[PDB]
Amino acid sequence: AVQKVVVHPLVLLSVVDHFNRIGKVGNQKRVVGVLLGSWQKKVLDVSNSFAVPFDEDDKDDSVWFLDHDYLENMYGMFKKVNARERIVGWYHTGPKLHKNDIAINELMKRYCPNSVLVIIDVKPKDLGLPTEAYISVEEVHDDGTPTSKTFEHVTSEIGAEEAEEVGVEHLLRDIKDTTVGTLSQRITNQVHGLKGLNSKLLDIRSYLEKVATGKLPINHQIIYQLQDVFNLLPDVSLQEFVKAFYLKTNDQMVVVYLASLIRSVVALHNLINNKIANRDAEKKEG
Amino acid sequence: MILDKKFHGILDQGEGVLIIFDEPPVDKTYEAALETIQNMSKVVDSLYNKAKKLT
Amino acid sequence: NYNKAVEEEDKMTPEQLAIKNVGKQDPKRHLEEHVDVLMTSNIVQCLAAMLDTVVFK
Amino acid sequence: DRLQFRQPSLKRSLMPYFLLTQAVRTGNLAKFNQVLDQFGEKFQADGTYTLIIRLRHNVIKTGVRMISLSYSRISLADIAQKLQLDSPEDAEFIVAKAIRDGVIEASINHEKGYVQSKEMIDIYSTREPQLAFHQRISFCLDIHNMSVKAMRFPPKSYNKDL
Amino acid sequence: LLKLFTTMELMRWSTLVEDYGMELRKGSLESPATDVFGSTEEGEKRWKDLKNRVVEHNIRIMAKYYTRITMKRMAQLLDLSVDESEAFLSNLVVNKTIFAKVDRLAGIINFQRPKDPNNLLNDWSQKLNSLMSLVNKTTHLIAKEEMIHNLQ
Amino acid sequence: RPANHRQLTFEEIAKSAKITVNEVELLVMKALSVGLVKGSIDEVDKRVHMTWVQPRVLDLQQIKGMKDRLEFWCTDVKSMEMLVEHQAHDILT
Amino acid sequence: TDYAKKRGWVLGPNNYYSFASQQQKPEDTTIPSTELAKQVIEYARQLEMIV
Repeated sequence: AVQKVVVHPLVLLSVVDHFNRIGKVGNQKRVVGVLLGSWQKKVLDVSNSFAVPFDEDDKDDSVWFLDHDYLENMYGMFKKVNARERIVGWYHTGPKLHKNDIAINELMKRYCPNSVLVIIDVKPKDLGLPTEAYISVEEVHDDGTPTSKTFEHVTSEIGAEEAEEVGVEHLLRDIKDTTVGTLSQRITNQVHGLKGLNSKLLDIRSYLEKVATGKLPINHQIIYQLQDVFNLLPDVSLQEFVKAFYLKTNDQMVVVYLASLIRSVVALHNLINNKIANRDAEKKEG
Repeated sequence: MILDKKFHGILDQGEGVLIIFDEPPVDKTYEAALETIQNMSKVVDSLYNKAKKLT
Repeated sequence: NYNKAVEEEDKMTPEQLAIKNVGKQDPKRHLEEHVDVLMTSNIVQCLAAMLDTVVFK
Repeated sequence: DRLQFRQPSLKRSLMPYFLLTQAVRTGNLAKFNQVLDQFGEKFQADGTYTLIIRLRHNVIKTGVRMISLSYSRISLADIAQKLQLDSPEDAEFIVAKAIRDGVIEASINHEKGYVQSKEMIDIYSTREPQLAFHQRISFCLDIHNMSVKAMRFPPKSYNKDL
Repeated sequence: LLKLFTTMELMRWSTLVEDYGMELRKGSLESPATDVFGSTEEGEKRWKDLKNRVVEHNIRIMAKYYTRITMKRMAQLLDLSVDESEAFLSNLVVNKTIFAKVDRLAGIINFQRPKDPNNLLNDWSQKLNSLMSLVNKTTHLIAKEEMIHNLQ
Repeated sequence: RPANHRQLTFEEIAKSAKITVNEVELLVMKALSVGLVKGSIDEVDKRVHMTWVQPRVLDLQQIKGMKDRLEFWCTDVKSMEMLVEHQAHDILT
Repeated sequence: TDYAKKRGWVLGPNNYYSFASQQQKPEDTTIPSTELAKQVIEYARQLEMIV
């Protein structure tokens, strides 16, 4: 139904506010904020949000505390100031999906429409994207297991509208822009193998742990498509792709003649001015 | 009509074989070679300025 | 085409430099643009090794 | 020869050398052997006849290198008579002396006694090109880019005084 | 109809001989098969055009596959002459077989193996293969990473 | 066979199926007719080249070979990342 | 006699046989792609070191 979402950095900055207004208690749970956004277009667009006092129990996961009156009052006053945005979904800032989150989700599946869930991180030490849109849908399973609410990842992008760019860019003065050429290309080309390395190494090690030490339907079926597509690249023999390397290598030779020739043209004013300025300022110096 | 290049082909007398092929990327070596020839007068006229200014 | 299209302008320049050499009248520099053209042209070189890494593993 | 440079000093320099350096390619043994020493005055008075005495039996090697630039099969009358060399043994023998060079490409075959060669002078165009002008790219870019160093540092030698 | 539907296994029309023959014989249903053969020449044109139409149609089906059924072998499995297969090729040149490969040397044909531009074709294959490996690799990765959360 | 001459031939198929070579074209046409396989063979002289099919059941040898080529791919990508990155960070950063 | 123990080749039915002649399988292009990648590293170096 929905292919992608758009989450503005304002709400994650309000998750910085989630970690601001704590007051140092010793709890630091997955504090839930009431996500607001635009379900109106087929794409989901988050503008802003707020948060609600939410408590679980230490031992019991299934005890969870929300408010309808706080939702209708904060959403009521927010709709009074801006009715162009409505309720859409929610989020917890914990790294882990609890068992209770189907029931916590179910309250906003009832009163709000089909609500989206966002897992983000309490400490932004993850190099990966912190935000993951998990659609709250029940899907029919091939094994015959009974149908339950299933959180499939909807792909996400983090974009800012107009002024959030200006304010963020004014606050940083540290980030550099697009800046094609040597640096912004070559830095992605520096850390890029580390970026698939920590992804893959972060996945296949504990994945391999859940191979031998795991049960309880880990989606054993998607391992077959998984390993299948992984064996759709069986270390290509390159024999047809040799001429492709002649092609990129011949384009490389074009970059050779352009670099050599054009830099050699830049040598002109250099190797004129080096003589004609120095010897004339010298010969009229005395 | 191969000699007037109305289409792609080349014949044979021993074997009687026809082969049909084409060369689409014509505009690479053109702009490359003309960039070389136009840079020739840059370097040579530079050497006329420098051969002027030294000796 | 922009390179050669400037090279037809720099074809005429060594006569001017072969006459006057005193004072500069053109705000057009012809150099740093072509440096930028080379920087955009080096994306081929930088991504060729990227292709080498993907082809490797 | 002297092709692109016109000055009448090298011209008079090769004015003795011209008949013999044109006598290189056709490579006629008994005639040109007389031709060298015949008007040999200053090039054979230049000392000790060394590389011309290597030339005197380099004649048939450069001529048979022109045979390598010609067709494959070696006849016993046509091209053996044409190389002034009339025997079955010395034909394959001295052709084989061109084979032990490695400068050529040839296929030593005896089916009926005739000697073949594949004589493939096919260039690397669609024959391992990446590995071929691989080294051309590396060396050429090193020369062009050390020339880029040679247009970096002398402007440092310009702006040094000021 | 379902045999004419799709993915036609190259089937024997002698099996269709009794189908059309009793399709003339029975008056239980589709009685005007004798009207299909009503005119002396017209039903014969429908019939040769019919066998023709399916014997071109199945070639357009196996022409999707690059599996190279090697038409000199196919003319032997079809029990028909290669000269009327040249006539079939006369129906193919007007049926736009114009992207194909024939042989002076062999009689085996190729419906593929173009000039294959690596900046176009192996470009395209490398693109969708590499990218689909990346993003299909991406999804069940974090999805199973959510599946292992529920075991706790 | 995961790699190392993925290409195969009809003799193992017909030896698996005790079938003649006249029917193996019908057999692979049926196999493509199901749609579990996409493999199209560009052979003239008879060959069986394959593409995608679904494993769908289990194989512990492909669990272990999965760990093998998987870990191998991981240490190769790590090896190239350290390899480029060691001199690369020191000259570019 | 000596060349059967010196060369150590195959001696056929009244013929002298030549093996290991132009038999070599070409390269994988992967290791020269790695050294070309090192060339790209040194092109980033030599193009941009002093900068």
